[PDB]
Amino acid sequence: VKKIPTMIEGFDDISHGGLPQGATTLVSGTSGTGKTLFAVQFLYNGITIFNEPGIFVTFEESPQDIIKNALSFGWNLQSLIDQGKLFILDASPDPDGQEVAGDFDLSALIERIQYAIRKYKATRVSIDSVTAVFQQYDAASVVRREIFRLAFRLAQLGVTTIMTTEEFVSDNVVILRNVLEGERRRRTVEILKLRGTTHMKGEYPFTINNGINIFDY
Amino acid sequence: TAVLKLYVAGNTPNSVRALKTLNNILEKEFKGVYALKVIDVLKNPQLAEEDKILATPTLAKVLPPPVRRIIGDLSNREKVLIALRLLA
Ligand SMILES: Nc1ncnc2c1ncn2[C@@H]1O[C@H](COP(=O)(O)OP(=O)(O)O)[C@@H](O)[C@H]1O
Repeated sequence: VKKIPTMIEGFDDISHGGLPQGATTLVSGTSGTGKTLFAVQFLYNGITIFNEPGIFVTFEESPQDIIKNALSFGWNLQSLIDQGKLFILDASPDPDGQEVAGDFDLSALIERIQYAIRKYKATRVSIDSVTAVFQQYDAASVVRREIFRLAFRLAQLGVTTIMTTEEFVSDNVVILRNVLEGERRRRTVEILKLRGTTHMKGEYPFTINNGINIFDY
Repeated sequence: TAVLKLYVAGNTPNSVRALKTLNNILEKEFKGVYALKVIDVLKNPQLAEEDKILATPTLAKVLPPPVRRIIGDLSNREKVLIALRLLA
C-alpha cells in the first residue's frame, strides 16, 4: 500500500509513510480539535514541498475565513491561489436555505469537484466537513449516497483525499482529541485504522505551532 | 422578461422530468412571464461553479435580482406553481 507523505511533523512517522495514496482518509474529532488545520496543512505541504496542486472543498467556512485563518501559521494561501496551485471550492450553504420541490441529488457538486481536479491538475483534495453537508439537507439519504459516489469518483481520478468529520464508511481513520486538563489543553492524535497496512497504535500528543506538531513516538 | 435558469444533468431521469414539467408550466399557467435558459452541468460544470450550484436539478430565477432557488425534479407541481408566482 503506497502512501503519500504529509510532512506534518511526526505524522508520517506514526502512520509509517503518510496517507494511503489515491484513497480517502477520514479525520474525525469534536469541535476545536484541529480537523481544519490538518486539512489545510495537507494541501499546503502538498503544494509548497511537492508541487502537488490541491483542492479545498468547504461546506461550511467561507473561503475568506479559511484564508485569513491560515495566516497565523505563516501560510499565504492567497499566493498559492493566485499562482493556480490551490483552489478553494465554495460549497457553503446559500443564506436563503434550500427550497425542495421534488427529488434531487448532488450531481452539480460532484461535477464541479471533478472539473476542478482536471483544471488545476490536483492530486490532493480536502473536504471540510462531511458533517456540514448533512446539516445543509433534510435528506440524509441523498447525502449519504452522494458522499459514497464522490469518494468513488475521487479514487477513480487517483487523488488522495481527507474528509473531515465531527455517515461515511472508511478503512482509513484518524482521530483528533482535545482534553481540558485543569486549565490546560491536552491534544492528541490517534491513527485508528489504516487500509490493511502498518501503523503505530494509540494516542500521541501534539501541539499547534506553525502546523500540527506530533511528538513522543 | 425575467430569466430562469434550469441546471440539469444531461438526460438523467430527474432532469428529464424537471424540464418536461417546467416547459409545460411555462407554456400554460405562466405563458408570458419568464425566459428559460437550460444549463447542462455535465457539459458545463464551470458554469455550475460560477453560479454556485450543488443540487441537481436546480431552478433559479436569476434576472431581475435577487436570485432565488428551488431544487428538485419539480414533481411537486403546486409547490412549483406557487413558487413561480411569488418570484414573478
Ligand atoms: N492562531 C491559532 N493558534 C493555534 N491554534 C489555532 C489558531 N487558529 C486556529 N487554531 C486551531 O485550529 C482548529 C480547527 O479546528 P476544528 O474545529 O476541528 O476545524 P473547524 O475550523 O473546521 O471547525 C481550531 O479549532 C483551533 O484550535
